[PDB]
Amino acid sequence: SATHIKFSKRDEDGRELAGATMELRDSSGKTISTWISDGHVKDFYLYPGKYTFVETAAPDGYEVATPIEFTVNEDGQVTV
Amino acid sequence: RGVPHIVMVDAYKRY
Repeated sequence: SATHIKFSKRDEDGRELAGATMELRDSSGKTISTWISDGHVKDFYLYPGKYTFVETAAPDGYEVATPIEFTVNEDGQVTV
Repeated sequence: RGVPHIVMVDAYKRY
């Protein structure tokens, strides 16, 4: 079954940041979702697997972050 | 409760 996670794109001051072009990819290279961050946390439901959050572009004035890999385990545990 | 929070930080460009 699927596991609930939340993704937050923030600035250096701990505040949610709008305007980043984001994607979520699985270990086989399939794109699960693409979106533009909107200044709020974004929920996902994901089946077990290895995934990567990848920033395609940052809002004007910000640096692109390194991708974040994580694993959703068979039992709902998520490891970063 | 207990939903994992995955946080990606966008640093400022020097300008």
